[PDB]
Amino acid sequence: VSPPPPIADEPLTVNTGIYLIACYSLDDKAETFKVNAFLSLSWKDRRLAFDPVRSGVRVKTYEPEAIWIPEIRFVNVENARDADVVDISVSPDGTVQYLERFSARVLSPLDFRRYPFDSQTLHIYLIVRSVDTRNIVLAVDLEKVGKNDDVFLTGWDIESFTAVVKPANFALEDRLESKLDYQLRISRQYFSYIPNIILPMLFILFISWTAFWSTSYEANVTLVVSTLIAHIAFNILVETNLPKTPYMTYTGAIIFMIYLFYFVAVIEVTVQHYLKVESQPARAASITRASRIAFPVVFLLANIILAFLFF
Amino acid sequence: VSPPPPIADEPLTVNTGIYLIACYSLDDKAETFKVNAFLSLSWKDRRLAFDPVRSGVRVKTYEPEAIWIPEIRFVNVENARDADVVDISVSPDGTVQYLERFSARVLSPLDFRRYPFDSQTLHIYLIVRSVDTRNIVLAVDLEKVGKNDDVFLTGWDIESFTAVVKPANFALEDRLESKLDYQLRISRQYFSYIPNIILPMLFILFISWTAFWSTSYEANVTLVVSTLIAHIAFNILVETNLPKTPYMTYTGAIIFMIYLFYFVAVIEVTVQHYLKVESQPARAASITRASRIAFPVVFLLANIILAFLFF
Amino acid sequence: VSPPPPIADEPLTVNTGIYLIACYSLDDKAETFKVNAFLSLSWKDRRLAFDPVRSGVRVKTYEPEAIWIPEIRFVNVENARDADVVDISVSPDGTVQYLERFSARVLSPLDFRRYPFDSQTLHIYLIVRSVDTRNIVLAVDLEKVGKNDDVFLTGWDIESFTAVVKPANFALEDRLESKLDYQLRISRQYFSYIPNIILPMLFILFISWTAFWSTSYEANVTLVVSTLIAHIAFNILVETNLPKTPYMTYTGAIIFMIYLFYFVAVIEVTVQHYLKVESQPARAASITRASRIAFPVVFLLANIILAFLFF
Amino acid sequence: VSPPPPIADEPLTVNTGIYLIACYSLDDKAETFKVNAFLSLSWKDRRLAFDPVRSGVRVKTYEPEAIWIPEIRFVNVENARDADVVDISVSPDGTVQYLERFSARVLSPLDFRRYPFDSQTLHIYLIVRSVDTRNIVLAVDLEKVGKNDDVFLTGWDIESFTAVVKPANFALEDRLESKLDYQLRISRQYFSYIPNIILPMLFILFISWTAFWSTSYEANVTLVVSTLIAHIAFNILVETNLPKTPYMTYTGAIIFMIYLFYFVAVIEVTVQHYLKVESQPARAASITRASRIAFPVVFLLANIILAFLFF
Amino acid sequence: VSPPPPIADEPLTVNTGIYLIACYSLDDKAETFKVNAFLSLSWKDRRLAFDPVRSGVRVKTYEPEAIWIPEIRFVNVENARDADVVDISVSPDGTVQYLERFSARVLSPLDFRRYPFDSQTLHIYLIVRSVDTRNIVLAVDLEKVGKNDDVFLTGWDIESFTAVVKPANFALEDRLESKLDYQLRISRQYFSYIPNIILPMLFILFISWTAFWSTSYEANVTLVVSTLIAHIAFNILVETNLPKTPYMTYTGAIIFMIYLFYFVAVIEVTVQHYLKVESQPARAASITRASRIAFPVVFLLANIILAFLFF
Ligand SMILES: [Cl-]
Ligand SMILES: [Cl-]
Ligand SMILES: [Cl-]
Ligand SMILES: [Cl-]
Ligand SMILES: [Cl-]
Ligand SMILES: [Cl-]
Ligand SMILES: [Cl-]
Ligand code: NA
Ligand code: NA
Ligand code: NA
Ligand code: NA
Ligand code: NA
Ligand code: NA
Repeated sequence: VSPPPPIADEPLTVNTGIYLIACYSLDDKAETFKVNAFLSLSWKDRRLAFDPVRSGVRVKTYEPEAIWIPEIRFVNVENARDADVVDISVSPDGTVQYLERFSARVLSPLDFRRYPFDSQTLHIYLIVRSVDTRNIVLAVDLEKVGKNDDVFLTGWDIESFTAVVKPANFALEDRLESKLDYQLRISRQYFSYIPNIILPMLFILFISWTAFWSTSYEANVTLVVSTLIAHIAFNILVETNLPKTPYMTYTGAIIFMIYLFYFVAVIEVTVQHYLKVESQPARAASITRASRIAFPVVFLLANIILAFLFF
Repeated sequence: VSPPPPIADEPLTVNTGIYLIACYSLDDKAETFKVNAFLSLSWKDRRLAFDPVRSGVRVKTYEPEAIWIPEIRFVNVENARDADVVDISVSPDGTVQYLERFSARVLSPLDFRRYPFDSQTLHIYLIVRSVDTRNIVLAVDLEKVGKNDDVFLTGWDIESFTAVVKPANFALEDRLESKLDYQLRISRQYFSYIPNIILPMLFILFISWTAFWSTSYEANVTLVVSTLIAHIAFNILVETNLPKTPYMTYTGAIIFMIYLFYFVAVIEVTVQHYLKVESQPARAASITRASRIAFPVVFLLANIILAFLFF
Repeated sequence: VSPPPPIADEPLTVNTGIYLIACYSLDDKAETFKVNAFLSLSWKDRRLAFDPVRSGVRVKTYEPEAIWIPEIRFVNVENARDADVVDISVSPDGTVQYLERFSARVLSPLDFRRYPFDSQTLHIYLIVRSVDTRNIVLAVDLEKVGKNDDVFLTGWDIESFTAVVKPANFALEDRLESKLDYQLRISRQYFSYIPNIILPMLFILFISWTAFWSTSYEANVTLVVSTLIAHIAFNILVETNLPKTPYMTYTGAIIFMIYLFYFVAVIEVTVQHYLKVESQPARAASITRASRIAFPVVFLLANIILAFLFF
Repeated sequence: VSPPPPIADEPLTVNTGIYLIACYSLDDKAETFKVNAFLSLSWKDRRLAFDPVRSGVRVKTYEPEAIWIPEIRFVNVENARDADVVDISVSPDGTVQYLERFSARVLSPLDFRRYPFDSQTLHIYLIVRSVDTRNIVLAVDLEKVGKNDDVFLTGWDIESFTAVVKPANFALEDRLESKLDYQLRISRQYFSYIPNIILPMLFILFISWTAFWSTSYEANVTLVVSTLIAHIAFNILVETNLPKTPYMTYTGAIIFMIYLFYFVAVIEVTVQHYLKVESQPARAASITRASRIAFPVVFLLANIILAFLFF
Repeated sequence: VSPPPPIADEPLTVNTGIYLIACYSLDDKAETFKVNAFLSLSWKDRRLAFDPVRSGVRVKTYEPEAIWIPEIRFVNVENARDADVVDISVSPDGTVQYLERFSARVLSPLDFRRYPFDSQTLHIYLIVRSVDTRNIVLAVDLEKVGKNDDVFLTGWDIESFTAVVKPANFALEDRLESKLDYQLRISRQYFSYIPNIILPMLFILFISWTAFWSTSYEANVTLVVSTLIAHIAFNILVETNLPKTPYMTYTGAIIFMIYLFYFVAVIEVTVQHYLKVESQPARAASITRASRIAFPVVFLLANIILAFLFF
C-alpha cells in the first residue's frame, strides 16, 4: 500500500495527539521516565472516501493491515514503543482516525543545577519520514493532547503537558522529517530532603562547632573528625541518588563548601592546642572566642551568596 | 469482525471477573505490585447463536481469531499484560464465555504516612473503549471475582479483594469509556520493624542519656556523638526502603525528632562542661540532674503527641 | 480440536511427570526459584488409535497443532512458562506421549524461623481445567518424576523431589480443576554463616566484655560503644539477605538479644564510673567482679533457652 | 518431516561445532556467564541428495522449514537460546551444513576455594534426544570449534576452548540422549585484589600491632578496635562479591584468621593494662615485648600453613 | 530468494551507514553502551531494474519479504538488534536503498588507566557472511554516517563518529566475512570527581597531618586512624564505580599510595610517643618537625611522578 496521492503539490498533514494514561519511574541517574499513553493520528486518504447514502454506514472501521498508515516513530525512546491499535475509523470524506495505546521508556535530559529545588521539561518527540511518493508533515490537534487526572509522577509535581504546534522540519539522509515536541513540565517535591539530608547535615555541623566552647584537644578532635565522617556519609548518600554532572548542583555546592568548614575547624582546634602547649592560652582564647562568631556568620553569608548564585 | 448489533439502542454489557492466582513483589519505592490472575469476560453475540438439536453440541469452542472479542485493557499497568487465552465457550443463545490467564505489573499509589503501621488499597482498573458501531459498558459478575487461598504477599496481610460493581462511564477523545475498580485491601506486617529498627534505635538513644550520670566531658562527647552516628545509619537504612514523600511518615517523624534529642544532649554536655571549667559545678549539677528526668519525660510526651497526630 | 470422548462417564486422566534439568536462583527475599525441566504428559485419545499391521508403523509422531493437547498450567509461576515441545508420540491404542522442555520462575513461600539452619519444601503445582465436553484429572507417572544428578542449588542441599500422587480436585468458577503438588525438599548450607556472621559477631561481643577488667571509663565507653556499632553493621548485613517476617528468626533472636547485652554493659560501665567518682570504688569493684561471671553465664543460658525454643 | 532413514541399523551422527563470537558477564554470585557464538550442525540426509550435472548447481540452499533439522538443545542454559539461522547448505551426497548464530546465559558451577587466585572450566553442553524412528548421536568437527581473537572475558584470562570429542550417551525417560562437553578454561586476574583488598587489609592489621609499642590503654583500645572495624568492612566487601560456599575460600580463610589476631591483640592490650594498674608493669613489659615478635611470626607462619593447605 | 548474480566474477558491494539517533547508558563496570540509530544499506540487484518510461514510476518501493536483502549482523552486540524497516527504494538501474531503525546493547572494551581523565573509542562492528552463490563485501557511504545534534552520552563528551572505510575481509568457517569498524570517540567529564572524591580525599589526608603539630598520642591515634577509615570508604566508593582491571588506574594508584602515607603517619605518631615515654622528647621533636615538611613534599613529588607515568 502506497501513501495518499496529492490534490496539488501539497504535503500530507498527519494530525497528532498524545493523551497520558500513566506516567511513572523518573530515573534521575538514567535521565529517563516511563510513559503509558494514547497516540492519536489523523490524515486524509481520498482513496478511502465513500458516499454514506450508497454504503449505508457513517464511518468504516479498518484493520491496520488493510490501509496505508504513516510510519510515526519516537526520537528519544530507548527501544521501539510497545503499541496496540485501539481503533481506525474512516469518515465519508476519507478522514482517517487512528488511535493506539502505547508504553515507552523516554530518554530526556535533566538539569540538576538547582537540585533538589529543580523543575524539568520532559520531552516526547514524534517524528515522520517523508516517502519518495510524497512529503509528510506533522500537526497537533490540541483537542486530543492531554493527560488523565489520576496521572502521578512519584516525588514530582506535574505542571503541564503541551505540544509545540509548529513542527521542526529538517532534512536527514536526503529526506524531509517532521519532528514534534510534546513537553511535560514537572517540578520536584523537595520536602523530604529537608528532614532527611539538609537538617541532619546542619545538626552534625553545629555539633562540630561546640569545639569552640571546649579547651579539651582530645574532645575537639573527636567532635570535628566524627561529624566530618557523618558529613562524608551524607555526601556519598546524595551522589548515589544523582548522575555525574559537568557542573555544580545546589546541594553539591553546599556539601562541598561544608568540607572547608570542617577543614578550618580542625585548623582552629590544632592552633588552639599548639598555643595552649606553648603556654600562650590567652592568644588561643582570642582565636576560639572569635571562631564562635566567625564560623556561623561566614557560614550564613556563604550560603546567601550560593542561593543567590544558584537562584 | 465487527461488534454484536443491538436489539434496541442499548449498550453492549461485558461482564467481568478477576480471580487472583499469584500476587507478589510489592515494591514500596516504585509503588508497584505484580499479579498473576484469571480474567473472565462474558457478553452476548446473537450472530454466534445456534440450535443444539440440529448441531448436536450444547456449547461451541472458538479460537480468539474466529470471533469478535471486546478490547479490554488495564489502565494502571506499566506494559501491556502478558495474556494467554484459556477458553472461549459459546452457548446456543450466543452467550460468549471468555477466560484468559494474565500476569501484569500494576502501578498503584501507596500512602506511607502511618509506615510501618500502614494499610493500603491496591487497584486494578479494567477499561473498554466504545466503538463507532455501538457503546460498550463493563459489569461485574461477583461469582467470578476472588482469590486463591495460597495467595500470599510477602510482609503484608491480604484483607480483601472486591470490585466496585458500578463502572466509571466517561468520555475520552470523543468516545465512551467504561472503567471498573478492582480493590485489593492489604495491611503491613510491622512486626520485624520493632526488633530491627525501632528497639535498636531506642537503645542507642538511651545509651546517649547515660551522659547525664557522667561528669567526664570526653566520655559524654564519645557517648552522644557515636550514638548520633548509629542514628544517622538507621535514618539512611529506613529512607532506602521508602520513596520520597511530600509528607512526613510516622517513622520519619520519630527519626527526625530523635535528632533534636541528640542536639540538645550535646548542648547539655557542652553547658555542663563549660560550667565545670568556669568553677560552677553546682549549677552544672542542677542542669544534669534535671536532664535525667527532663529527657525521658519530654521524649515520652513528644511520642504520645506524634502517635496521637498520626493515628 | 475437541477433547477425547469418554467410553462411559469417566474423566480423562492426564498422567504427568517433571524431570529437573537445571535448578537455580533461590531468592530468599523474593521467595522464588528458577527451574529448567522436562514436562511429560500422557493420555488416551481413542480417535488417534490405529492398526500397526495396516499402517506399518509402530507409533505415529504428530506436531502439537495436529492433535488435541490438554491445557496444563502451573499455579505458582510468576509469568507463563517458556516451553518448547520435544516430542509427541501416539501408540496403536491411542496412548499419546507428549514431552516438552520448560523453564519457569516459581514462587514458593519460605520459612525463615530456623535461619540459617532452616530446611524448605519448594512446590511446583500442575493444574488442568476441565472442559464443558468432559472432566480432566491429573495423575503422577512416578517413572517420569526425577532430577538430573548434575542439578545443584547454590548454598542449598537438595534432599528429594517427589510428587503427591493424589491430586487436589476442587471447583473453581463452576468448573473442576485437578491440582498436583511437586515437592522439592532442600536444606540450607549453614557453614559460611559461622566464619562470616556468627563468630565475628561473638568476637566483638567478647571484646565488649573486656570493660569488666578495666577501671578506665573512657576506655570502657570506647569498647562497648564501638563493638555495638559493629553489631549494628552485622544486624543490617543479616536483614539485607532476608525478607520481613511477621515472626522472629533464629539469627534475628540471637542478634536482638545481643543488643540487651550491650545495653546492660553500658549500664554497668556507667554504674562503676558513678560509684568511683562518688568515692565508693569498693561497691563498683563488687559489681564489676560479678559482671565478669554474670555476663557470659546469662549469655550462655539465654542461648540454650533460644536454641531450645527454636529447635 | 521425519528423520533421515538408516542405511543399516546405524544411528544418525550430527557433527557439531561452537565458534565463540562474544563471551561476557561472568557472574561469580550467580555462577553464570553469557555467550554469543556460532553453532554449526552437519548430518547426512540421503533424501536431499542430487546429481550436480542434472540440477546444474553444486549445493542447494534450504529454509529451515523445508527440511528435517535435529532438535539440538543446551543442557546448562537458564532459558532456551536466542538463535537465528545463518545458512543451510546441502551438498550432492545429501550432507547438510547448518549454521546459526546464538546467544545464551549459561549456568556453570564455579570453585571458589582458591579465590582470587582460582581457575575455572566453564561448560556448554550440547544435547540431542533420539526419536522413535532412529537414534541420534553427537560428534565434534574440530575444524568448526574455536573462538574469535577479540573475545575477552572482563577480569579473566581465557586459556582454551575445546570439546570432549566422545559424547556422553545415556537413557533419559526411556530414550537415548547424546550429550557433548564444550569446555572454556579461564583463570582469574587476581592483580586488582592486591592493592584493593589484600594490602589495605594488611596495613590496618600492622597499624593494630603499634599497640605493642604503647603503654596507653586508651590509645591501644582505639588502635585495635578501630582497625578491627575496618577489617569487618573488608570482610563484608569480600563476601558481597561472592556466593555462599559450603567450604572455606582462600581469602575467606585469611580474613577469618585475622579476626583471631584482633581478638588476641585485645586480650594482650587488656592484660598489659590490668598488670599496670595492679602495679606489676615489669610483667606487662615482658608480655608486650614478646607480642612484638610473636604477633608477626605467628601471622607469617599461619599464612605459610594456609597457602600450603590451599595450593 | 537468491543473491544478485554477478556481471563478471566480482563480489557484491553492500554500501553501509549508521546515523546515531540516541546514544545512552555507558556502563563502566559492564563495558557496554546502548545505541538507537538508523542503519542504511545499498546494493545493486540487476533483477529489480526497470524502464522509468514503461513503468511510469521513478522508483519502486518493496516490502522486505518481496526481495533479496543481505544478512547484515553486528559482531559486538549482546543480543540480536531490535530492528524495524523504515524503507526499501529501488531505482531504475536496480540500486536498492534499504533503511531500518535499530536499537542494540553494544559490548565495547574500555581503558581505565587514565580514569577519571580517560577517553574511549566505542566500536560498532558491521559484518556480512558471503553466500555459496557469491561473495559479499561491505563499503562505507560517508554521506550516510553521522549522528543527531541532540545525541548526548551522560557524563561523557562525544568527540566523533566515523567509520574505517576499508573493511576487514577474512575467512571464517571456510567462508568470506566483510567486517566494518564504526568508531564513536568519547572523553569523560572528570569535573564531578574533583569536589566528590579527589578534594574530600585530600582534605582527610591533610587533617591526618595535623598530628605533626600535636604531642598528644591519644589525639594523633584518633586523627590518623579516623581519617584512614574515611580513606577506606573513598577507596570502596571508587572501586564500586569500576570493573576489576589487571592494571593500575590513575585514581587507583593515587588511592593506593595514600595508604602508605597513613601507614608512615602511624609509624611517626608511634615513634614520637615511644621516645616521649623513653624521656627523649628532643629526638621525637626532631622527627615530628621533619615530618611536617617531609610528608607534603614526598606527597607532592610522588604525585608528579605518577601523573608523569600515567600521562
Ligand atoms: Cl518509536
Ligand atoms: Cl535541513
Ligand atoms: Cl524530501
Ligand atoms: Cl492491559
Ligand atoms: Cl504456566
Ligand atoms: Cl537450548
Ligand atoms: Cl546483530
Ligand atoms: Na498499513
Ligand atoms: Na477477535
Ligand atoms: Na493442540
Ligand atoms: Na576515642
Ligand atoms: Na525442520
Ligand atoms: Na527479504
